[PDB]
Amino acid sequence: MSALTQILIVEDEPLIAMMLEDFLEVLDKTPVGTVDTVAGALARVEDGGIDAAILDVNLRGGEKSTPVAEALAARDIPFVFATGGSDDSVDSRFRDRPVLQKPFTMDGVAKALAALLV
Repeated sequence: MSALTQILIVEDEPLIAMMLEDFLEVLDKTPVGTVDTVAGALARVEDGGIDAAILDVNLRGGEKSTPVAEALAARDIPFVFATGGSDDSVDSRFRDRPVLQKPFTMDGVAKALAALLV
């Protein structure tokens, strides 16, 4: 198998969550789990065995959520952010890193997954 197939997703919108699960399966990867709270994201990242993960700027209740992506930097795990028509308030501390936003094509997610190496 490839060096990158186990991927976690973190979203609070139904569409962006199911679209990311579909794109991993067609890339022969594996959506190993999905969560909508940061305590669930900290519980999933601690399980280990994950190759990369995706994270929205805010979860349910609109509360800020970066305790995991700071942990992905400590675990040297690659990461992508997620934004929207009003969730694009991503911190400049991660604007040097890839971010998915509005609905995307097969090439749009491949662009972010390539930035995990670039």
